[PDB]
Amino acid sequence: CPLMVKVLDAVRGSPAINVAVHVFRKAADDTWEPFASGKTSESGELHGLTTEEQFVEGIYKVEIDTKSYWKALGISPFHEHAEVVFTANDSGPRRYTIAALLSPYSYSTTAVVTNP
Amino acid sequence: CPLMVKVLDAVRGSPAINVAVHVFRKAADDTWEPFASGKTSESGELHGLTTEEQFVEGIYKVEIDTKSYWKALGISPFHEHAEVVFTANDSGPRRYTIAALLSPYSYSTTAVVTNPKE
Amino acid sequence: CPLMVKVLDAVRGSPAINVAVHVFRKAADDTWEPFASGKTSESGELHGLTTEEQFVEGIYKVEIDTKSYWKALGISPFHEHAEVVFTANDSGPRRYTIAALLSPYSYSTTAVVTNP
Amino acid sequence: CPLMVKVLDAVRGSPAINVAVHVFRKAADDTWEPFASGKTSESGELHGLTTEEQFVEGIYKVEIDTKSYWKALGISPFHEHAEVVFTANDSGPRRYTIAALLSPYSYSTTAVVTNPKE
Ligand SMILES: N[C@@H](Cc1ccc(Oc2ccc(O)c(I)c2)c(I)c1)C(=O)O
Ligand SMILES: N[C@@H](Cc1ccc(Oc2ccc(O)c(I)c2)c(I)c1)C(=O)O
Repeated sequence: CPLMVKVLDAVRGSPAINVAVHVFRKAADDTWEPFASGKTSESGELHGLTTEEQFVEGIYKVEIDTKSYWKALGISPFHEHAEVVFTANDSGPRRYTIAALLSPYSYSTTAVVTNP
Repeated sequence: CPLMVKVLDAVRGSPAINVAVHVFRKAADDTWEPFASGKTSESGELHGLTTEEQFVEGIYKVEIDTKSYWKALGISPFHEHAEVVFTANDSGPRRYTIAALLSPYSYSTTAVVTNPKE
Repeated sequence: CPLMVKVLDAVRGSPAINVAVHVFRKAADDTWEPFASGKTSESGELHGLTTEEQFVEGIYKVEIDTKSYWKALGISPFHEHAEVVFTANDSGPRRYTIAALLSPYSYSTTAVVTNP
Repeated sequence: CPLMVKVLDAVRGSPAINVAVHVFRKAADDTWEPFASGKTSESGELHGLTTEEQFVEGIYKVEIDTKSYWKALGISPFHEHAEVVFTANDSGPRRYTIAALLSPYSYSTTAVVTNPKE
């Protein structure tokens, strides 16, 4: 499982579940092509977006539908969505955990890059 | 100033100096159009991007070139850049401060929205 | 496992391993009595600090030896240590995950409070 | 000002107003002694805690009463308070800005250290 997403809610101290997430790969054109997609589980986690054969070196975009999540809660958010953009290079392709902690007016994100 | 940007560095505990920033407005054809550009000062601040008149209701994108900053320091960061996407001035005109705290594998961002003086 | 600690390194995008952690419980006197203690694993995690019988309602302190961690890396840190202080109340006692992301000059912390 | 505190609220995207702050200095008997006290202003800032003269080398503790702030809003937060512990002025005198970004179950803190003007 080369790419995983974890989202937490900072307002309630709990995972952020049923959060929509879209992954994009940079194309020739420099446009963005749809790649992988899901909704976070009960544990705020998303896995099995891709495989080690399909996940090659290149530029990816991870888009988190944060605004949908706050609306659902009756809270007016600042952000349209949270985007994370990185090169999936490093050594060669590896094990990426993209995590995001959310607040109505803020967000933090970190990457944990480990090889077993 | 209706739009102000503040960038800090978490590795050194100082302002992030000469950091490039690009602002875009979502166009009618649903395209991102260049709106304004600049670099952080000595205090990690960016002022004078726009005017109250110019800053109408819409969807804005603030892209911060975090990648070029870390490279200049000898670090190879994870992110290509930090982008902040929001709707502005949709319930009357406000003042926006977008702040970012940067690390090589992480970043945090918050906004302060204020109601102009009348 | 009523209380778990997870620590990540924001400079390197990896767990923060071999990080010393001390837990304290508020005493009668209002002093702090030693309670639980460990070192984070390879995954930056610490578990089995206590049991559901010993973990009763009260005030706890979680002290993370961050300065030791940066020194070891040849990096001069700001902080003497990172402290987290909370009431282990909520409903009755529950499932607490205390997480911390570290930078030489900053730190963020969040609590995830879930009941299975 | 050698020591300045800035607190922001992440739920509302505004400064954290009337937040109490207590500063301590580790004593010789290895006890925490009260050093200074105050409340954040309208801009979420706290100034005038101490003087260059008074602010000697030592170990300081900045305790922020985050618990009382959230209660005042109708929220029951996780933390009892936010504490920042650091060594100050140990390689000559500097200026310190401690900033905190607050949420009910989380907080983030960073420092900006500057070399005085001479
Ligand atoms: N546990 C995962 C990833 C993950 C996700 C969220 C986290 O908490 C925080 C705590 C504070 C923050 O600002 C942020 I962003 C995240 C942490 I620490 C780690 C793994 O290691 O595989
Ligand atoms: N001076 C600026 C804003 C500004 C900048 C950095 C800050 O610290 C932190 C501390 C933690 C964070 O995650 C972040 I993002 C910022 C804070 I609080 C506020 C203004 O008045 O608008």
